[PDB]
Amino acid sequence: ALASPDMIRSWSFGEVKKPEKDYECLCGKYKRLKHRGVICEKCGVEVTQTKVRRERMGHIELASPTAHIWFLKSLPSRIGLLLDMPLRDIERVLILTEEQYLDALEEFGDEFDAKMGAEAIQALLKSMDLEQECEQLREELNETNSETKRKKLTKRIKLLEAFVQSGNKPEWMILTVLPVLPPDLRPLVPLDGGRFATSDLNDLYRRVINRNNRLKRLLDLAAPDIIVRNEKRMLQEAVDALLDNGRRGRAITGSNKRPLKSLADMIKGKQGRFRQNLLGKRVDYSGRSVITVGPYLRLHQCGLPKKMALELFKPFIYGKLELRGLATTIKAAKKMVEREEAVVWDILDEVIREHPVLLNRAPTLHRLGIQAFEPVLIEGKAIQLHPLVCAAYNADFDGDQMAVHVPLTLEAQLEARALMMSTNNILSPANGEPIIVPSQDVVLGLYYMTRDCVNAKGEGMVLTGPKEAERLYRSGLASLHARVKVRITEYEKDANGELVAKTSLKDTTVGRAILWMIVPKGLPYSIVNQALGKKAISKMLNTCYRILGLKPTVIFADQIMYTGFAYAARSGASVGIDDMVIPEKKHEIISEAEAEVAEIQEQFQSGLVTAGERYNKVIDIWAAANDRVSKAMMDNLQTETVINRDGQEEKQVSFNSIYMMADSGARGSAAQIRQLAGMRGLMAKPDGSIIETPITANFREGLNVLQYFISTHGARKGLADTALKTANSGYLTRRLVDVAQDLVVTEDDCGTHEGIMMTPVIEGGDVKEPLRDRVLGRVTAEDVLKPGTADILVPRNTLLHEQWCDLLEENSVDAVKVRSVVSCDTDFGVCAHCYGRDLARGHIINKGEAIGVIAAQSIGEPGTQLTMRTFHASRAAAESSIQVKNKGSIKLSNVKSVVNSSGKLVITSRNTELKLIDEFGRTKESYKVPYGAVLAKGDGEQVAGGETVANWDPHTMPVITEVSGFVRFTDMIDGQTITRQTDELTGLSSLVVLDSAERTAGGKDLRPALKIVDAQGNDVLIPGTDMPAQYFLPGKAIVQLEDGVQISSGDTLARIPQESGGTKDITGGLPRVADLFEARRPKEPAILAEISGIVSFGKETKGKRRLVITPVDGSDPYEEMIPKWRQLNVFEGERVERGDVISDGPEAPHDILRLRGVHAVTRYIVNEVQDVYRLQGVKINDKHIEVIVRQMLRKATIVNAGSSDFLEGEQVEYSRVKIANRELEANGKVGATYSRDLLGITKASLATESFISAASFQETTRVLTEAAVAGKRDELRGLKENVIVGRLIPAGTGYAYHQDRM
Amino acid sequence: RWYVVQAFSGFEGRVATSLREHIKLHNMEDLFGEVMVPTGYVLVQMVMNDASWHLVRSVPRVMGFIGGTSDRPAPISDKEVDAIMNRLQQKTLFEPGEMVRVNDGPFADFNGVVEEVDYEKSRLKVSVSIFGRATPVELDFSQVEKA
Amino acid sequence: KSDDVNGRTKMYKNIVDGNHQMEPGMPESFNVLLKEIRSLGINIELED
Repeated sequence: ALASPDMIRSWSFGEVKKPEKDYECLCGKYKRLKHRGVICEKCGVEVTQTKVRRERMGHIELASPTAHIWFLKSLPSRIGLLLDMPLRDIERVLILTEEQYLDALEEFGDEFDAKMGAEAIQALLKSMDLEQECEQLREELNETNSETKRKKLTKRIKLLEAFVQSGNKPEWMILTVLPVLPPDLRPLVPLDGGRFATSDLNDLYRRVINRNNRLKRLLDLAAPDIIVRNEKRMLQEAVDALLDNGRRGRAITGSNKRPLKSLADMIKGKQGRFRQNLLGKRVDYSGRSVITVGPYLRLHQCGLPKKMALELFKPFIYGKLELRGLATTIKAAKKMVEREEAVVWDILDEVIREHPVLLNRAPTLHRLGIQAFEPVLIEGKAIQLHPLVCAAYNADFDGDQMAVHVPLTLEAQLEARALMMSTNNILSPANGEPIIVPSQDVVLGLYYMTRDCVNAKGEGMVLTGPKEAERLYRSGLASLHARVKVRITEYEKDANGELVAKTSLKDTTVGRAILWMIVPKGLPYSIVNQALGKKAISKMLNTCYRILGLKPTVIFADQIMYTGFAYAARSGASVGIDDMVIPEKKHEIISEAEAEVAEIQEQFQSGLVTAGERYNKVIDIWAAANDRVSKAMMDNLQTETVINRDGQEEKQVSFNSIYMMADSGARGSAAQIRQLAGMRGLMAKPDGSIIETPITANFREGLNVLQYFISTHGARKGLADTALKTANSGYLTRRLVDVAQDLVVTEDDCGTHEGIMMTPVIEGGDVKEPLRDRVLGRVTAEDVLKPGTADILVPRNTLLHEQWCDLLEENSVDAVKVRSVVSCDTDFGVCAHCYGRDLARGHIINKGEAIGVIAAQSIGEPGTQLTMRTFHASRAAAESSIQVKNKGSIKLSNVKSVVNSSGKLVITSRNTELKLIDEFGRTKESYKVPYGAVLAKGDGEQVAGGETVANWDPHTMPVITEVSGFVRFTDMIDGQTITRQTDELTGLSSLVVLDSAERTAGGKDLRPALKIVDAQGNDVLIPGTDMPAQYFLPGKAIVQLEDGVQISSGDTLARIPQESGGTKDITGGLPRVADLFEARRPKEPAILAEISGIVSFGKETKGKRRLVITPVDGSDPYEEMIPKWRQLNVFEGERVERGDVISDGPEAPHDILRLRGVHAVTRYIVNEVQDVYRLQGVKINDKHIEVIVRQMLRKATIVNAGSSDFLEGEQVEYSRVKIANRELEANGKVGATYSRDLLGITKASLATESFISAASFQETTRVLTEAAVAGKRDELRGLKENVIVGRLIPAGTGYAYHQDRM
Repeated sequence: RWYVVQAFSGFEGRVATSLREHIKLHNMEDLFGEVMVPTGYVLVQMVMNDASWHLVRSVPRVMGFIGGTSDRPAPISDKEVDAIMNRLQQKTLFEPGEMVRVNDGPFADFNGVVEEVDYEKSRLKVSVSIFGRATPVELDFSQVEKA
Repeated sequence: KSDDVNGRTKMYKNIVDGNHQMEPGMPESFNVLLKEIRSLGINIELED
């Protein structure tokens, strides 16, 4: 509710007419806690106090008029709605332009009189009501009939559906009493430490006091309306600065306070009241700390400092010293603490093992921030830790602050060492891959030992097992070697049951063989050490953690660090000048690049190429050599050894300095290394385009003055790139989590057995995405493989084992049924079997768990990965003609076939896809088909590797006959429709059919049509349907052949030219993904088919948006609106089905959803969203992207009439439950469907069922006032409201309690 | 520039608007830009002139201007820098009716006339000017200076 | 242990010995949400 004179007066303790301790008396003789229950003589005062000051609003302040602001000035009005007013008048008194009103007033004479001040809002509500609008507002409408008759009847039902929550009087809008904050919440910010200069919160509230007296005294002393109404303006000037500071000019202009500081700026200074309220901040037993390294320590440990540990963990330290009997009491210990002691240390060695440490960075976004560690004793200031976990947070130790949290009590101590630690969390929540993956000194060391080494001292002396590591450590024999055979005692758990399998002699290298005894039983061993660990070190730990479990796999990973670092030092490589070798032929490929360009640069000066392409040809010719110099680098580097191995003259892999940084995979890449080495990277102009010429020299060599300018032009961009992205990601991290917020696992399982099919994308050429990564941890509903038997089960799991079952055997089955977050029965929260199972320790964690936060955070940090995409010909040969690289056989889906004149197969239909199938069964290459396609080999016929399948002229989009006959030019008159146009060099008098716009005002109904007719007289019919073989020619159509020519079943009739051609737009990383999150419509949006049936063409090109078609045969002949600008992709005389691409352009979410269905658009989001990050190199899994969408798809326009409000706005959680309850108990008909209202990140998250929460995230200028205005009562059980008011969130263990409580 | 208009608590705000009330009666343009109501002290933006001073003298009498002198606000150096300049000028010769400049105690940064000259007690009852009035207090031959 | 001073001080009682178990009530900082809106000229009082 809101506040009017009486109800504010209940907060108001006895007027403040002017702005000008605990348990003691005034004069100060009854000081301290003495006597107490006694009154003092001088003052008449008690000693006995209490603690209320904050609760009590001291001020009253009765203005002779009023004001407010929320209700005077805000973008959705209230005073403007309750009166029927604009804000502009409620602004200036107490839609067109200002000069338009003054001129409109000048024209409409007098009239006028004049309005009034604030009383002309106050007195208005003295004959204004709520429960009484409902018999009045639509009687005006009832006069000009009808419709509204029912709108009252619905709103009458709406009121009769109460009376629990109601709408309250509009008198509460306006303040005869102006309320003020309590004493404690407004203190003086001290300048020196005792002078107490003017506060940031009282100067304006001195004004509220200043305002009341000036009027109350000049009404007594009599003053004119020139001195009275201006005081009412000046009553509004600060009382309208006091509660809001926005949209106007007021108060002091930058002296002590920079802005103004209102209650609006205290609730909305920047982005709500998180900081003080939600966030709480600061906290007892808190610390900030810097950086070290830590090798001697464990990964399940925490190398704390000396001094800070004693300062924080105080209460237990003494709690020991007091009760046991070390210190006498709490107190003889203080003197011992003040001076620092040796004994204290010894006592506190005990607690460190019993009480952990929770540590984080200054920025954290993932579930990889708050990872916690067991403390261990150290005598060094800077905090030592693990080296693995640093990759999880993502810090390169060069100034990264590590904050500390508190592990107190017993109940809170459970959740540390049980949920989120290093001792606990290993495998990825987001990905299926490991996060515990090393970088730099770890990775390297292992390869640095595990290598096909050149000769070494040894040749080949055979060894048993325990003797190995040592002989190669001992003397002469190095550690690397290559080639030594071993009795490796391996174990393989075959046919389910512990360590089976026996010993073997297998070939490896030797650093390899040193390691292969540490071996605790499991893995492939020696098979895997062979080749390299390039990305396989991570993938090995994968296969550790996938095969073995939790107990053994800790032992494997540990050493990869400790020993992998020990392996890095023992090699003892170098960073030298001669370590790296540039190709000796510099003046060759560069001068070739110079001459090839100088050949074109002579074509500039003379004249052979065109000025625009001249840049492109020079660039392409320079850029041809840039790859050549880089390749000349990469070849004269990597495969250059030349060494004699006993029998002499042998080539090897060169293992020098930076190769074994790169091959191994420390960090970064090869394009980085090339810079140091050969060619400098080309940086563009500030606009975006590139100059003719490049750089020609090397970072290693001596260089030039003006070569560094262009690199700084771009370096400045790259620095702002790295810096400003922290903001946008920081928004995008929040935004996603601020849409999810409260959407979480509850309950058991999904009842319904329906879902979305899983395929690969199969993008253009080679396999960009396989089937294997997709199915990982996704439950089966029914799922029938083979030709009708069993295979897959009704509820069973698709973890890790059954995958290789379904992926090595039965490879032919590509499509399999899979569940989803949307596809469930229970709607509040979501059902467990639907999602998927992506986690750390054991697969499927417990019931009642966050999910929505997993995705939104696991998309949070890769919001830093994307870089807005950094500044990223039409040849009729390789693209128009489809080519196949590998051996196999073609298979098609949804196609109609016809035989040509010569003996070929021709494509007519539209929705067509190629799908190659080889020896195994899976799909490899598959190109999307454009219009008109002669094929060389049909379905069933075999195709070898390196073959041209279909060939076309891309300049033309051909029209082909189905049945043989003769061409009959029907309704073809020369002048109105066709003019005879002779070609340039050949002179083919081609009959050019012109556009509809060029045709006469009368000649509009005449349509160009060629009738296929046989010799016998009667018209040719199509072999199938009722319609005859007749075609229509579009505008701008170059028809070659004239009247009376024999044409068989399959020839080129007319040449439809190209449609725009070469629309190279480029899609963005961060900005498009942000535009996709918010879900924006396309800049050039395409038209799409509404309903199933035959499309036509209709109406004339006159005045408006030309061509108005009725299409869709039978019922539903809706007349559509076309804009002109586009080329008609869809031919009119066609069965253009539900969801067909009518014109050239991008995909609009509103027409993909509202016309198609469930399965379609989710993919068009997910696939394209799966594209954007995956194009650069991010694993955006199927389960977690959909979490975005599966939450968005909720709001709906109501369809049928009943207890629901006809066609208003309702959620999924209301809709489905309402439909369901109506079926077989309550009421059949009222069972209303709901048509979807599907939005982006901003507009959907606006709808909160919570009125605590809404009034924090959104513009609190509006929403705290909104939750108040609408009289909305919370009563929610979600994650939003509980963080705020100090209530319990259902989260992890919380769920177990919330299952028993609510 | 900023001049501190001293006003009386309770009607201190009344003076700040009584500025803006009387501003419109004597009106032209300029002079008063932004009237601040900070609160006995009302800070008022003004460039020095004869106008608006006559207005204050037409409607008193509680308080006037603040700074160094009432005619022309608002300097910052009072009398200690004057007590440094008196050292170059220099007497212990004090009599009834001579100006006897104080610079010690709470009567520092202030001047006065000696009322009583005691030679036996070694004191000078120097009358310091405070609140548009006088304050007679005994201050040593050193606690003061001859003007 | 942040928004409540007295919530810390009744927990200073509970931690040292090793008795444990939690009781908050109202979280103090959010009364400033309520109060600043109360002074805005809107009504907020804990009813029901």
